[PDB]
Amino acid sequence: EVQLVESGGGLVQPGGSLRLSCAASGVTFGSNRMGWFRQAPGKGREFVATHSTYFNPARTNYADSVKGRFTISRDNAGNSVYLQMNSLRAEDTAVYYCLFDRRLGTVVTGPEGYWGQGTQVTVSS
Amino acid sequence: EVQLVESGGGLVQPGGSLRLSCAASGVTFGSNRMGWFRQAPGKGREFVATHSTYFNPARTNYADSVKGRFTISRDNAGNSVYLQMNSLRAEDTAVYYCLFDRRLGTVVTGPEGYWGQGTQVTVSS
Amino acid sequence: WFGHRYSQFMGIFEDRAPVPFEEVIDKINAKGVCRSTAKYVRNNMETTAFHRDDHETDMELKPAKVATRTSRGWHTTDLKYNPSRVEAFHRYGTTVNCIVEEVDARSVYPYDEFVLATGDFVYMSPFYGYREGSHTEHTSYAADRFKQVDGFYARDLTSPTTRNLLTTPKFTVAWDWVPKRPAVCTMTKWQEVDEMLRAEYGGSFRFSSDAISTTFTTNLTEYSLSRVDLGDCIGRDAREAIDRMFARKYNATHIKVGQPQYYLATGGFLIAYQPLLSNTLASVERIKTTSSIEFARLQFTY
Amino acid sequence: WFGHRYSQFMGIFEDRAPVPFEEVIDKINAKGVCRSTAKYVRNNMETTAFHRDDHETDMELKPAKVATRTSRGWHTTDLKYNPSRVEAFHRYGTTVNCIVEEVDARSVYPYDEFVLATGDFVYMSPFYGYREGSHTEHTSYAADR
Amino acid sequence: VERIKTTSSIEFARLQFTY
Amino acid sequence: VQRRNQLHDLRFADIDTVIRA
Repeated sequence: EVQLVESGGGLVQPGGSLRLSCAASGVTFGSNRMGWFRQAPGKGREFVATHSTYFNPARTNYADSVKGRFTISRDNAGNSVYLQMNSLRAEDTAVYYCLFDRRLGTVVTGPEGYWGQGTQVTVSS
Repeated sequence: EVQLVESGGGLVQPGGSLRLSCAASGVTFGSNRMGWFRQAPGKGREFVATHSTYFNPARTNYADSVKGRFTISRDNAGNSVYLQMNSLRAEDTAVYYCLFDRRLGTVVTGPEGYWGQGTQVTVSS
Repeated sequence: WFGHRYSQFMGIFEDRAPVPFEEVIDKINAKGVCRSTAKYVRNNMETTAFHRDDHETDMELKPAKVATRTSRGWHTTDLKYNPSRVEAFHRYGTTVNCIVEEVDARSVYPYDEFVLATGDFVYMSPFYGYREGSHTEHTSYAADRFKQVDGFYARDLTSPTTRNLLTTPKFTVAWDWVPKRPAVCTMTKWQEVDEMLRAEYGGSFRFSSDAISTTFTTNLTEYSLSRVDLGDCIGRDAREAIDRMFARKYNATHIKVGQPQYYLATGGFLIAYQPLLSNTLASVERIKTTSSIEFARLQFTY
Repeated sequence: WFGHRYSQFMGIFEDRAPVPFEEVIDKINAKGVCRSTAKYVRNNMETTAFHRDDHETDMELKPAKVATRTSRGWHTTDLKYNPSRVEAFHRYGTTVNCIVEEVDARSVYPYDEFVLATGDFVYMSPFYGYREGSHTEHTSYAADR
Repeated sequence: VERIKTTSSIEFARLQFTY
Repeated sequence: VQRRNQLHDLRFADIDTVIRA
């Protein structure tokens, strides 16, 4: 049973930076995957990034579009995941969702996972 | 159950040579004793030689009369025993029987062993 | 390791090495002695150990110290040999103790393996051999590990036996080969009933014994003993008990009628029944048996 | 130890090392292979053993020799490696055999632990997990295990 | 001096009582 | 348990091969 609290989104001009945070509370004490998905207007919720503590060192995965611009990390002691986005192009306008999940891989999720309420990110010139 | 097929006997002159062969088929795997006995006219079936794979190197036993003149050996794959008789004499005229059994001695033998049909060996001028 | 004023075991490697067939025959059974050396295959390597790290000698087997409720045992050495003290050195010492132990061995159906009292498993049929189809019994081992000697005379550490000697990686186990069929049986004799009354009713036979208060229920059709796997005890035990009970209670007043008949009663009970007559009137399978006879006793009482 | 005419085992250290989660996921379940090395924590020490004292390689898992009334097993090596002969020296040899065994597991009430067919106890509930309150099931082990 | 051996089954005596 | 455990070398090992050098 996991609660997820996002923060740090909003309005951005292209080329700017934005750091979203997601704090996880509850049953989070084992190895897990925490990541970010996004839903664009009139588009499905697609994989953005994941950070997995199933492996040591932790394994980070990114979507093709966001590689080199987006960086996913975690705080010390875990339970909080950060997405630092640099060089936000216009394609990045979406509602980003924080995921806490006991899985591996990138794109496949399930009903057993925990999604956040969603943080809006708009990139307009 | 073991089938024994003998070969190589016949008539020979004093001082000649003769090689008897005995091929064993059936349940012959494992350590066993293969040898030659002989039965003279009106005389009992007495021990001649044995070759035992119960020991490695294999142990060969001979009767007192045939020692130094008779040599017992086996096939490369086992399952066949050869008696090279050299320097034959009148005492060697007998029906020689091939024995395959599971015994350890030389002369005792038993009803559970397997005998050949018997090959005639005659030494005369 | 020999420190100053103390010695400490850095390690103690312990192993069980089988006694080869050749030693069992030529040394132990022939003279009651073992070699002080152990040459054997361990971890895919031929390893040789010398008792006290000394030259190979013949050592007498002597009775082990008696323990209550244990079988007979013999051994050659009583002390562990440790290397003599040299200060500030690691030193090694070898002890070889030849042990011979009489043990009980137990095998359950289908008798493709057996156990020894020491807890060791032998993954071979007790009835494995070369004769009478015993070569088709189960063996897990290579041919060179098994030996069978006919005309074997045991020497205590009159009559010969057929001696099975199997060399496992840890020990050599020897026993007497016997044919399987006369030895084992999937059924065992439970009750001898000198007065069993048979009644026919409703297409069923009821066999009632007043002595044990029991009514068995069978079908009218006989049970052929050929359907029993390894059931050779049934006929022989049935015939001796039947004749013994006859030659004791009816040898004067009754005559046997026919030969013994076999029936399968509910509860999985095999009944061997000899009918009598008063003079005044005149895919083989295993039968499963219930643990409770109480149903048949309730039947009798009711 | 290599004597002049004989070889003798001075000692044979035998150990069972767990296969780490990452190797189970990335090698065994992904490719049916095992690492030839065993890196594990024993006696409060991280110990590393190399098969045949050689470099790390991926070794294919193959079916184990069949035995009656026995479940399925797989392994990588069936020979023990021993050091080559050098006279008058103690030498060491390492064998690493990666073994996978399907086993039956049994648990009695109150199901706070279970056993394996090998006789090994596992001091954790079979129903331990993170979901539907199964995190309150018994565990004797640390979270990282 | 010896040890008394006891049957695991009391149902013979219960059949006796009922009968 | 004993019957399973004492089959370990027969399943996963080789008890007959002798390697020289």
